[PDB]
Amino acid sequence: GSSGSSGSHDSRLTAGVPDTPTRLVFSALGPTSLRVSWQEPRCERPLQGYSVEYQLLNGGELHRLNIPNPAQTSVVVEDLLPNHSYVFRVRAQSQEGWGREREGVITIESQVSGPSSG
Repeated sequence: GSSGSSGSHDSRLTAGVPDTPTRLVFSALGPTSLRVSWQEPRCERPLQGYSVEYQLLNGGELHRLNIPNPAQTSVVVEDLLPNHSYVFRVRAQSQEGWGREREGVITIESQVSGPSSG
């Protein structure tokens, strides 16, 4: 219909940003090793990379991991503490900016051989 509007100049706002990614996948290669994998979220613009921030659930040191590859949807986290929870918050970045991030905490469990058939 008719044209013409009035108001702030909010149009270039971050819209092509990557939507919150899906749950994460932990491998736990070991007591001091792990592997977080996410799912390429929706984004009108091509992603430039990813960010995997992890830190003691309770509250300790926060380590930010940058991904120079927008295709690599998986990273191996090592140098962790045994029997300690870590909040792994994965985030995505696109030509626009940083979108949402998925929360995923893991509990290092050593000396566990699953169930026992009998």
